[PDB]
Amino acid sequence: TSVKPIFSRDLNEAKRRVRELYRAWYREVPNTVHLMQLDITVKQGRDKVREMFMKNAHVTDPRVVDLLVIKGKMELQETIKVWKQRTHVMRFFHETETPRPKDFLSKFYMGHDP
Amino acid sequence: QLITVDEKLDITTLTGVPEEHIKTRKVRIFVPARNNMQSGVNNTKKWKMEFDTRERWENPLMGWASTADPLSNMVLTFSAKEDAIAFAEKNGWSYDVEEKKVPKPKSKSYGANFSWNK
Amino acid sequence: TNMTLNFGPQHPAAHGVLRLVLELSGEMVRKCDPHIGLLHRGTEKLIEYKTYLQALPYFDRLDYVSMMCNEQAYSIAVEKLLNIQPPPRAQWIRVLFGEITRILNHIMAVTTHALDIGAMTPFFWMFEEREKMFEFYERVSGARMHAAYIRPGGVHQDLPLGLLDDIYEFSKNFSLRIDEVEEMLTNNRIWRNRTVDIGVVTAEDALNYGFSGVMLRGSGIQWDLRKTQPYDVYDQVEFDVPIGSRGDCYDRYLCRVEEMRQSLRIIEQCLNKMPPGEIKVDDAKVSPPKRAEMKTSMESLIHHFKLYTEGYQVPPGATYTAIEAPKGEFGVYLVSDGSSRPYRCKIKAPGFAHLAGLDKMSKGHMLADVVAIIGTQDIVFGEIDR
Amino acid sequence: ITHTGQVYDEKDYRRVRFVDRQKEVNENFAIDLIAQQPVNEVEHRIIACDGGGGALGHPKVYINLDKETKTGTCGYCGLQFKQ
Amino acid sequence: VRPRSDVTHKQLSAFGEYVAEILPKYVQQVQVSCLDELEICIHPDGVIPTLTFLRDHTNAQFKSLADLTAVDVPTRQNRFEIVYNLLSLRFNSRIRVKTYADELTPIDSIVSVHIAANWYEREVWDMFGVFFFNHPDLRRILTDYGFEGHPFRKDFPLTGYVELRYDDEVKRVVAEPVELAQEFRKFDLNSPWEAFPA
Amino acid sequence: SNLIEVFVDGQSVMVEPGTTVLQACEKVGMQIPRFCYHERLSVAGNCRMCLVEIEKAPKVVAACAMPVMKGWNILTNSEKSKKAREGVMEFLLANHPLDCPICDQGGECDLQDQSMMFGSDRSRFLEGKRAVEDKNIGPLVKTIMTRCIQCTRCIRFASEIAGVDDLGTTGRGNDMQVGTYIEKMFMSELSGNVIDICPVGALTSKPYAFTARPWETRKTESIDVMDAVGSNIVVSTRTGEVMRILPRMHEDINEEWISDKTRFAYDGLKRQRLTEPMVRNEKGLLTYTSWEDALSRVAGMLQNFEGNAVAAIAGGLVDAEALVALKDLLNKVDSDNLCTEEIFPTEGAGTDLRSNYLLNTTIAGVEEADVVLLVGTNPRFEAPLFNARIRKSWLHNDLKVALIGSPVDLTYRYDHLGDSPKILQDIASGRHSFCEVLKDAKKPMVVLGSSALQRDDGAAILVAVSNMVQKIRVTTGVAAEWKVMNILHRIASQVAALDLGYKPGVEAIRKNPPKMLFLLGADGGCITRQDLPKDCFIVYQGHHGDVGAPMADVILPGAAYTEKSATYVNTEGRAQQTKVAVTPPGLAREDWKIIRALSEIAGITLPYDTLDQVRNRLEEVSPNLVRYDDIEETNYFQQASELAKLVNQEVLADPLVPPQLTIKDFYMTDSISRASQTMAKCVKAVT
Ligand code: SF4
Ligand code: SF4
Ligand code: FES
Ligand SMILES: [Zn+2]
Repeated sequence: TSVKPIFSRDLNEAKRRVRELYRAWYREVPNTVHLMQLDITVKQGRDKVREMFMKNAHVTDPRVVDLLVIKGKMELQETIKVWKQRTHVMRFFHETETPRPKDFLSKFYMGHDP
Repeated sequence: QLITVDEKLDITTLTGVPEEHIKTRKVRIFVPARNNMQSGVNNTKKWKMEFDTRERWENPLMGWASTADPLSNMVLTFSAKEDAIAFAEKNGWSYDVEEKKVPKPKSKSYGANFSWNK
Repeated sequence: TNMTLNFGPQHPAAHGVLRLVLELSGEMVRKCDPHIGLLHRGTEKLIEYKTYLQALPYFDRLDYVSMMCNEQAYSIAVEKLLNIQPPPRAQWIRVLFGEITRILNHIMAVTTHALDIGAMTPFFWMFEEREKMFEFYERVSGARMHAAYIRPGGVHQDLPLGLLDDIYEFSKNFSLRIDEVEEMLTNNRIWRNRTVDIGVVTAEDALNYGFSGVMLRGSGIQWDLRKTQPYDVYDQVEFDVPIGSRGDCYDRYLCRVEEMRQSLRIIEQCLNKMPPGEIKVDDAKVSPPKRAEMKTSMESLIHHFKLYTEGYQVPPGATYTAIEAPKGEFGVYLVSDGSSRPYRCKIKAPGFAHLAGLDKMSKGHMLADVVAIIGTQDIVFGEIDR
Repeated sequence: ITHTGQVYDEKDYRRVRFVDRQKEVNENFAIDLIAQQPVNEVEHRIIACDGGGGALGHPKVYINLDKETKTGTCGYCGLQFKQ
Repeated sequence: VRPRSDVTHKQLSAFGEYVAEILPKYVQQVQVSCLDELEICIHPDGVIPTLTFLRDHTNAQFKSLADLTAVDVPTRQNRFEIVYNLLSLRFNSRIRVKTYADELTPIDSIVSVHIAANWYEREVWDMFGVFFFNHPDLRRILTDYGFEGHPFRKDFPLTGYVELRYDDEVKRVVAEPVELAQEFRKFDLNSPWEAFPA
Repeated sequence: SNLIEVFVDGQSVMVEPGTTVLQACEKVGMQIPRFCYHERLSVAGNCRMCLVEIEKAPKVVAACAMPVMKGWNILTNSEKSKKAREGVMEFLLANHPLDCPICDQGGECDLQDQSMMFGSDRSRFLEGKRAVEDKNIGPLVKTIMTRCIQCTRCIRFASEIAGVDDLGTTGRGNDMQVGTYIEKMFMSELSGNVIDICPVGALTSKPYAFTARPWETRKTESIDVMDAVGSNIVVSTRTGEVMRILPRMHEDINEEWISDKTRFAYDGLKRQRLTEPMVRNEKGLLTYTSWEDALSRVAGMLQNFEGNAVAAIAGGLVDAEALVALKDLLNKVDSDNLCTEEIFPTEGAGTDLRSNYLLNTTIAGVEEADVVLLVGTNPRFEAPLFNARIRKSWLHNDLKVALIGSPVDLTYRYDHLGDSPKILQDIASGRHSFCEVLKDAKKPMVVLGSSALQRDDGAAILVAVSNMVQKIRVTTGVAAEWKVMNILHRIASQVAALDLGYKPGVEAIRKNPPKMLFLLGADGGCITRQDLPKDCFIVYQGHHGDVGAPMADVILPGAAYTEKSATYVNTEGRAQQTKVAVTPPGLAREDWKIIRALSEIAGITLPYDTLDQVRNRLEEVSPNLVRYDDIEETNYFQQASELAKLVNQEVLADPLVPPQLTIKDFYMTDSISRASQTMAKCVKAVT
């Protein structure tokens, strides 16, 4: 315990920042899908944003959340600024890779080490 | 002023590891034993934690060994058992520590074997 | 976005790979944000997994225009950690090939600068001289560039029987070749214009942004790590640092042409005064045993086997050793556990600091000015990206 | 076929490779070349074996041709020496 | 044997005390190594203060930042060991000031003290993940635009987790989990016999 | 008291009087460079590479030898003790043949290192070298003895750890060659240890001659499954196939030594190995097919057959995790006919109290015993690293060994009470002579081998021994934590099986024949297809096709202990964990999953789906399985006897004889062993 704060003193304040970033991304998804001529649906993309913002829903510690948005914000800048060519963005969608089943029987049938 | 958190530093969310290799990878914290071949003990000093071994299929074109597991060759070295356990907890890898086993003191004396009695 | 325009990775003007996301109001540059890492390759992490002698070839690749001078920096660093120093002949060699390498870098920097400016004949004139130098490398190391000749305990093999004489014939003439370039560019009524008063850097600002190279020397700050902190036997030679005033692209250039001149003065001496002796430390502990010895003496085979298979086993410690690589201060911070393989090896690249300055140098400048300034920093993306 | 007789087989899924392109194998296989080497007769109990040429050979080893029962074979050249 | 000049070992030691007295507050350990170098170790909070004193003190002018790096000792609670190497053009010398930073306990930025650090601090964030407060623009410099994970951390696999190939179906470059055709052979090299420390 | 204070470079370590100078340096942490000194081998002083310099003393002393005295400061890194090593290493290297790129102890050399750290940069031996004549010490150890530094650790081990007393020094001068005077092979178990103990690569392993080089070998620490001592071992794997298995030290179980079987039968692990799941075709031959098809062949038969029509004969090297996955499955179709091939008498308390079937006096308790009553087993060939235990405790301590079996080569002096199970009654009556010898013993131990139990009167033999242990305990008045009765096994999956409540013996399957049998790695002949019902629908679950495969309607290949993170337990119940050294070959899969998957196809799915979960399962059925490296102290011998007293059985006059009468008996036993080309070469060498 006894840990020095990074940007917010408590999860509460931290959550404020997450809200802002969500908004940011939400407002940005449409633009990217157009400035990168990505073949995705704005709605679809916006769900992806939600996915990511929740993939890390479990974090309880304030310090970890603050870094997470710092990092998140940085990603936003890149996307918003065309620095990230489509190849970079679409990677988020994991479009080419073949999905792996998580069913035990499925894995048994395919891989030595599951 | 400092803030209070009872949450075990878990930073699994910042490390940047694919989900599969954080929830299916068991690492063992062990002090390396000594190849019986040599009698030196300088490689049995520091604790090491090693990730579980994974597939090593033969390559069809040249017959070279091929591996799909990124964390295979990685063995991190930690000076003390407590510190190594900490690394597993904050990185979220499962751990199964093995106690160091050091050679027991053995009493030796050149005179003793010269004893015809025994 | 003020017409943001990526200078683009594929551009003859951009040495190697440089995306300079630039916002230009018409033909004026408002802000330059260089992007890097188009050539990051992992050189610093890879070294941690390799032994000291098998990480020596990485240093030649860090900034390969200056192939060897880089190797000397790791050498020195590994020698310091071991508290071993190379034999006298090896030291002179390293200064001999250290300087030859400086010329090679300056011929690259001055002639490639001109090709971007638009002068193309200087490059062909001096690349022929370069070629001739490479041949020295090859006849000493075996490779035209990427030699691996300067190893952590001296050089690898004595000079071939006859090289010194040829490093003379060449040196005896190269001057005229520098003189020619001059009659073509130093006073061209046009070179001056595109170069003079472009990218002026103050003296205080140059030290502040860590420029540490000709870039500092061009602004009039007098600092040559080779005179201030002598390494090898650069102390026993006598040369004049070419300091500059009214620091600008033209002045620094003149400085690089002047060190080409001063290096010929250092090369001459090295040929005139190189000592008879051995070219590698005699400690089989650090330097590999001679092949006749390893094939007739048991202690030498054991030392050959262990050195090649396992390694030096440097004593635990950390050092930052900096030389004066042709670009500027090249330093290796080599932290080392007692193990035969290093723990960290941050390579300080004269170039990570110089690029950063592109922003503070090219302000209110035209697209052509940016091309001139990347040239006056001798940016080799290998050292910056590492 | 080759030294250790590599034989991608009639049923292997790799013999596909040589189709329209030959395989790399060796004539004058070494396995038989030293066997073709005469036994170096010697006078001394022990003999050296620089491999021939000193520095341009193998780390010198001394072989004990002490028993005619066995011709010492330097582990490096495979040269049998007949006491 | 290297040509040590004790003349130096002493003068730099004396400066090390000088600095230790001048800033009792942040200096934890000051030591002159045998190579003959000097390293003043400071509490992370002393980043701004200790540097500034060295950049702007008549008896210790350390104008240029040679390098900013972060070794990562995983065992150490504070994983990273930010090391700043500085050079005095006047008095001719070099001092290294090294601090300790954990993954989520950021260090202050010295871009103010030396603008050279603007880039190296971005380099330390990209490779090791330490964060620098008050940095003008901290963002990945060396790694790919979408890279996930900090590469030079000792806990990051060399080959990494993603590699790129061009896929026709999608006519675009596409990441896939790394599949290597000859894994890095991990030769064990440490010898079980030590060397009696001199 | 008894704590001298000696200074190692002024560190004031304190050591018991009688500790060698080398030992004093060890506790400070310094290492004296040493050759010819091994911790569990007698001090010999041959090399004198350990010369150190006690302060204020004219000459340097032999570390391994001088008992450190009061207040003598050892100076291990002095200017003298380095000239005492720079000059010895000069000599060892002078007569050495430089074929380090032949010597497969290349990176595993304690003589290049010490040269490369403590020795000299160059040589001055301009004179000629010597050569010795390579001879044959057997089919396992390649003695290129021109390498030998005459350090006499072999001659010690071959006499002190193993009782071979064959290897010896021959001659004097610089042609002292340490090889058998007449060419008699060094045939004994414990033989391969010489390789590991010779620091020079003079004699090394012949199978692992030139397949690898140590820096490359990735080393995974696992457990011996060939024998029930459960010796710790390190499996050295390169690019995914095991290259060598060498011992790793466990003070209590194998203290740096492993058997000849469990280090040269890694080759057997690589052939005749099952990989794809074949099924019986209409034609009547096993045809390779995908899991899905092979599993539902088995699942469909399982759903059709009810309890007691489905049985499992497990046995040999199967892990505890598969054993609980096979019991949980067959109970979900209500047959508890799960059984093991080795019959442990189960008419009184068997399998219920966990001391009827364990060597509860620890492997390390053989060291503190007084009289051992070996009854009906050849330890030399049933638990070689426990025979060694009684070897060391008969030499360094004073154990009085007595055998009631066949008079057999035991590597020590035993007392052959006789070859008759009824003379056990003789001692119980106090009639036989030894009866007093025990009376005189303050800490005695009986050991009943499992092979005696495997005869028909095994129930009677256990009961007869328990009676004698009872009055031995009463007459000696031995303390409770000292435990006289223990029984040693010779099958790795027997203590684990009995632990999970598997009932020993195939006697139950014999009385009622199961429609379906899922052989789980069983290569024994305990039931045969003629014996089985007409349907004879049995499915082999194992790694090597030996006896159970060709008589199998389904083949579900599994793994071996080099290829799974399973658990095993040796004879005194110390559970231990094998780690995966190499991924299992072909479509072959881990034993526990095949059975979890068959259950999913069957529909009676087992609860666990990950191995930590199966470890949690093992916890509910049994304690030892989850706590590793932890022997279970308390036992309930007194209630065991009460039930033994109720049991009445006749010990037949037939002498009790160990099946492994001589060493050819020993080399090939289990599946992996049988499949060994190295073991086969060893077998013909004996024959
Ligand atoms: S033993 Fe084998 S390896 Fe060790 S030195 Fe003699 S030859 Fe070289
Ligand atoms: S063989 Fe190995 S052990 Fe026996 S003496 Fe020669 S070296 Fe010492
Ligand atoms: S080690 Fe000192 S006597 Fe052999
Ligand atoms: Zn030869």
